[PDB]
Amino acid sequence: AYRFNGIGVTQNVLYENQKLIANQFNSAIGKIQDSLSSTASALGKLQDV
Amino acid sequence: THWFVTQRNFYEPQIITTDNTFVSGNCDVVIGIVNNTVYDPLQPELDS
Amino acid sequence: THWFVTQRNFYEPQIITTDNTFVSGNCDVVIGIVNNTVYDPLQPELDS
Ligand SMILES: *[C@@H]1O[C@H](CO)[C@@H](O[C@@H]2O[C@H](CO)[C@@H](O)[C@H](O)[C@H]2NC(C)=O)[C@H](O)[C@H]1NC(C)=O
Ligand SMILES: *[C@@H]1O[C@H](CO)[C@@H](O[C@@H]2O[C@H](CO)[C@@H](O)[C@H](O)[C@H]2NC(C)=O)[C@H](O)[C@H]1NC(C)=O
Repeated sequence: AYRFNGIGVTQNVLYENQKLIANQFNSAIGKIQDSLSSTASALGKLQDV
Repeated sequence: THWFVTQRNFYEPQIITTDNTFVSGNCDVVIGIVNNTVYDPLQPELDS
Repeated sequence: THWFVTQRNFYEPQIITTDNTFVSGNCDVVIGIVNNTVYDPLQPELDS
């Protein structure tokens, strides 16, 4: 609620959408696993070292 | 026992009022909401 | 001679009111405090 308020989006924009926001977040974290499961090409920044 | 509103970085409790709060939607929309009196300084000022 | 309130970064004075100010405590606590009449935009609107 504060986080959203820290970007000028008033506290109620979380509460009126809270389960949608958690679904968007859960979807986004899901896509990170599929991205990191597919390929090593993202970690070129470490595998190059 | 009693509800208040306060600044997050330092406990200084204030009377819950329409000067300290704003409204959106209705009571069915928000998770975790509770029942309480919201006071308004305009009320005694009209009535007196 | 007269007390006004202005934003910190460009001089644009205003009459001191309960819309321009918030209240805490009493005149003992604040080192270097002064007196002036706070205008209340509700009183002429109740009285007239
Ligand atoms: C919660 O805050 C309220 C308001 O300050 C407290 O109620 C007051 O208690 C004092 C004694 O401590 C009484 O003199 C007042 O008359 C009470 N006012 C009201 C509006 O009830 C209350 O004691 C606090 N609750 C707890 C559990 O500490
Ligand atoms: C602000 O105004 C009050 C009166 O409303 C002043 O209070 C007086 O202060 C002196 C010095 O302590 C006392 O002798 C008087 O008895 C006080 N009068 C009252 C009615 O309390 C106060 O001094 C003023 N302060 C400033 C900084 O202007």
